[PDB]
Amino acid sequence: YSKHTPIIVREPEDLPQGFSALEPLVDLPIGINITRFQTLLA
Amino acid sequence: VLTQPPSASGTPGQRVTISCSGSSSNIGSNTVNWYQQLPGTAPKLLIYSNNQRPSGVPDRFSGSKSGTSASLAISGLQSEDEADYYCAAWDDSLNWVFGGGTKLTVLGEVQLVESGGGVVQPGGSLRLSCAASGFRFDDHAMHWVRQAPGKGLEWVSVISGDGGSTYYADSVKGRFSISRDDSKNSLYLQMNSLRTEDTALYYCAKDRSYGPPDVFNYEYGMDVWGQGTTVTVSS
Amino acid sequence: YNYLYRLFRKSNLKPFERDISTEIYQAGNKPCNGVAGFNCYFPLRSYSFR
Repeated sequence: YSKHTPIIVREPEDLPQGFSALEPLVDLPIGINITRFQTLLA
Repeated sequence: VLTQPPSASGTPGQRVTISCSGSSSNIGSNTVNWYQQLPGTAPKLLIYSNNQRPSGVPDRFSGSKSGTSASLAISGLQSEDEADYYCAAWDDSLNWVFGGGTKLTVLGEVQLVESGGGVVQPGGSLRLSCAASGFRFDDHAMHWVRQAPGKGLEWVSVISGDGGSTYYADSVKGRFSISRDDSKNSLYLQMNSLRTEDTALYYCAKDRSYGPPDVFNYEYGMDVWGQGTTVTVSS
Repeated sequence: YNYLYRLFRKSNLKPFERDISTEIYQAGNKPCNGVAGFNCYFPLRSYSFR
C-alpha cells in the first residue's frame, strides 16, 4: 500500500496527526518465509 | 538418531544439564549410555544403564531417564570436567546409534591396545588386529567404535563373548568380517570394498556383557577403552 | 539420475516455496564436513526404476 499526503512544515520530526487511507498499488505473489527486514539508502 | 546440543556453556561452581533426546525405538526400549572423552586421550565410560556408575567414576556425575530422553547432571563442575560427552543407545533395529557430542568448555588395570592401521591402496584393505592382557576374553564382548579425526564416534561391529551371533552397522554390513580365535586375547576384523571414507581410529572397545547387546538391554555397557591406531587411507 | 528425490530435513517446508538444496545434512550436531561419515549424506537420492 502507498499514499501521498501533504506533510507541510510542522513541529519537530514526528508522525503528524491526520487521517490518510492507504490504497494498494501492486499485488505481486510471493511465498518466502520472511522474518526480517533491512533498509538501505543511496 | 539422537539429538544433542552442539556446545553448551556454563560457569564454574554451579551445575549444568546436558540432555539427549531420542525416539521410543531406541531410548524408550533400552538404556542410554553416557561416555566422557578427554581431548587427546582415549574415551572412557561415564554412566551406564542410567542408574549405576563405574568404580573410577566419582559421585560428581548423575543421570536420569525421565521420559524418552536422558538428562545428565554434573554437580559442581571444574576445569577437569572440560571434555566431550557422547550419548549411545542400542536401537531395536539391530544397530548402535551414538550421539553428536557436547563441548562443555568453560574458561574459568588391563591394556586394550590395538593396531593394524596404516595407509593402504584404495579399494582393498588389510586386517584390523586387537589384543589385551589377562581379562577373560571368553566372558566379555568387544565393540569396534571408530572416530574420525575431529569428528565424532560411531559403532561399527560387535562380537559377543560366546562367539555366536554378531552384528554390524548399517553401512559396513556385508563387506566386513569380524571373528576371533582360540589363541590368546585377540580380535580380527577384515574390511572389504574400501570406499576411501574410512579415515578413523577404529577403537577396539572392551565391554562387560557376555551375549550380543540385543537380548541384554540392561547390562550392556563398555569398559575401559584402548589406544587405537590412526589408519588414514586417503585414497 | 534424471529424476531426483530429496531426503529428510530437520525443519518443515513452506507451501509454495522451492526446496533446492545441495549441501550435506548434519545428523544431530556432528558436522561431517562434506565427506559422508555416519548418518550424514546428501539429500539427492536418485530414484531407482526398472
